[PDB]
Amino acid sequence: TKGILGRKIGMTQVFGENGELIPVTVVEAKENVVLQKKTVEVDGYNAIQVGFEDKKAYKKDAKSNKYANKPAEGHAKKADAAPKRFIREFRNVDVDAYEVGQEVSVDTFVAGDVIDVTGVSKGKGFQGAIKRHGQSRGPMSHGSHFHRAPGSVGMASDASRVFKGQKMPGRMGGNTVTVQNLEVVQVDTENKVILVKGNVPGPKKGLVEIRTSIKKGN
Amino acid sequence: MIQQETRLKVADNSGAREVLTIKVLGGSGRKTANIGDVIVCTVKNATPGGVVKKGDVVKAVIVRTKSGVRRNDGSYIKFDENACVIIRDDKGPRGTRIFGPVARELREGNFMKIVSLAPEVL
Amino acid sequence: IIDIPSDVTVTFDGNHVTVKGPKGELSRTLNERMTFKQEENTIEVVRPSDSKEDRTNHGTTRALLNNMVQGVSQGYVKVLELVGVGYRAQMQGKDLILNVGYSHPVEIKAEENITFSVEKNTVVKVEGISKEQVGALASNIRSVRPPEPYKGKGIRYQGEYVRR
Amino acid sequence: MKVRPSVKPICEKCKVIKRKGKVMVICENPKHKQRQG
RNA sequence: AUAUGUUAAGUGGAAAAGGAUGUGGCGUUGCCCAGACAACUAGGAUGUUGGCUUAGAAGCAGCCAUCAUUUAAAGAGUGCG
RNA sequence: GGUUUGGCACCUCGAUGUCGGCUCAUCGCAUCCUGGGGCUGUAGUCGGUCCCAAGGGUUGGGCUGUUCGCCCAUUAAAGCG
RNA sequence: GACGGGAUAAGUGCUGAAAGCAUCUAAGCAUGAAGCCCCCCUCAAGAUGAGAUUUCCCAACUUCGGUUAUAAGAUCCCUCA
Ligand SMILES: [Mg+2]
Ligand SMILES: [Zn+2]
Repeated sequence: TKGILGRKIGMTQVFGENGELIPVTVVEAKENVVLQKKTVEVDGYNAIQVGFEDKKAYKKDAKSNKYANKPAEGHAKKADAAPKRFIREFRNVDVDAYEVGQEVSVDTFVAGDVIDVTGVSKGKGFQGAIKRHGQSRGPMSHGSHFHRAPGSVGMASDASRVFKGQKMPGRMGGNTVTVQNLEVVQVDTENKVILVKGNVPGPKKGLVEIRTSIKKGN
Repeated sequence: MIQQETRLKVADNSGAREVLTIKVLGGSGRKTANIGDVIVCTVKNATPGGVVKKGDVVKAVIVRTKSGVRRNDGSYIKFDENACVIIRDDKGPRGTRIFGPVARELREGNFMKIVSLAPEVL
Repeated sequence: IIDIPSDVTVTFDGNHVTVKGPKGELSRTLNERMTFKQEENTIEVVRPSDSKEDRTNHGTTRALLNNMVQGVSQGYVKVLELVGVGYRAQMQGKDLILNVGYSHPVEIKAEENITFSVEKNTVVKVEGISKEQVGALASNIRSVRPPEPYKGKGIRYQGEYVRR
Repeated sequence: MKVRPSVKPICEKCKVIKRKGKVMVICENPKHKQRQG
């Protein structure tokens, strides 16, 4: 059991040894570090607190997240670590391992292993019904005027209210996502790069998050 | 992709030249088809002679599709036309010849009598 | 009343009771509304009234003290024969194996004071102290292939017969 | 089983009992298995 | 709250023909220690399907002629087929 | 039961717009398929009937304005409201 | 889409009386469906019961209560996805 962070950078091609073309995701686990170790003794759950991008030291008169407010620095000086931009946890891990304040290098992973992922989805604005939900559009000609709009909401003069679960134009994008049952292809420790079969919810340079699958079959 | 009310050529010794795709056997209301997918067709014209006639209705097995198939090696293929072949659930044809070359992925479906005849398995 | 034969000790504590014997020992509980004595080598049932329910608990509890007291000295047994072709059965390990034309064999595990006894490949028996346990287990076997109706190919108690 | 709101012993051996408030019968002949409700 | 019973169903806090070993009440009355009911073991008819029979059917196709005594005791069969 | 054809004339005449189809669905269960079961005049595969169960699914076309309906070809099933 | 487990309806039982027998049930014990729940994905402390953890800032004015411009921090402003 294990899990790391990373960054979607791009997708490519890569071949199996039977000649089967195999698509692939690229991800970068650069500068992963463990920061804090949240026991069940105090909090009520056993987990691992983590950090990914090196950022810089304390402000002087300074400004946004490129640099670091003191409390972050007060958290990263703690375990002999440089301050980090993205912090995330990982429950369901062998907390007996992972001393506070080390690295979670890609070598924990291995070719052939199965995984899930997590990440934000993509930017998408006020999208209509049929693009948000996939409803079916209406007729063009034969004189109509109902091309794309969401249809008749509800029932009648009775059942006056409109039920909550309906389907309407709102934003389509920002959502936590998970994609069970992907596989790993390769682990290049040189560039500290990993490769994941299939494709992941992310934009370029976005956040991506990984862990060992749960539905192995058990 | 091949679907309902789609007209095709043919390949065999039938006495027939083109057909119509009524239904595209599979599942619970498939719309589509590709190489390998058996279908239920009929006949909209005929050359003279031959066993089959106008107004008839029989099955067929698709081959020579115009939006070809992706092989798992990452290679593709494309013909120009669409076509089919007549069949009787021996999975062996009525006909005696096959013009118009064949797509090989039929082999997974265990069709070999028409693959005996086709220039060429491709 | 109830007998207390040789080497069968009797110790009662209100609702719970413990009784002892050669083939083992039991510890059952009863309804506390009942009442009890122990005469020297014999037993004295009580009920508090002629109420409806109390009659039930009276005759019942006779039956249960009888069950313990007979089980500890004698213990009980059940005869679950197999009849058919390809039917085979054998205690192997602490557990039982079976082979009945299913694509897979079967496993069964015991309890304390249980003994999956066998005479040979196609007949078995369990012998124990609690009549309850041995029969419950017996149906957990017999439920796996009930007696089919035409030929009788299947697990069965012995006297159980055929019904097309 | 034969579920019928009318219940009456169809033959001599059919013996009547109440199981869970409901009524049933037994005969050792399955084709006489009746439940009331 | 008081005294007295009933209900075991959320009846109360919607519904009929009809069905039932649910319980309670008021009565009629049979069998019961010259040892009842009930189950277990103990026996089951002798000739004889006996007449007329019915595929053979020998408690039994059923139309019944359906007697006595081996006898605790049993019917030209209580009965299961 | 209150889905039909009806009876009634209680709201509505200083306006409650009706058939059918498109998009949207939502619900009940007296279940059309899957799941589990009992019985069988169930040898097996296929079945008939009854019970629990409403979690999900319940198709394309021809024909008419069409509910309905007939038909073609599919399908595990092509539900009643 | 799972696997898997917990409790379950229909049903099958075990022991067993009321009712010496038989009895799946009233005392007791088990068993059993895509259903219920738990697990799976997501949102979510305005859950006014407003949570918990780590870290950071830390004066002078005697109104005593209180006031202050500032601290950490965030913003106004600007370049841009
Ligand atoms: Mg036309
Ligand atoms: Zn009967």
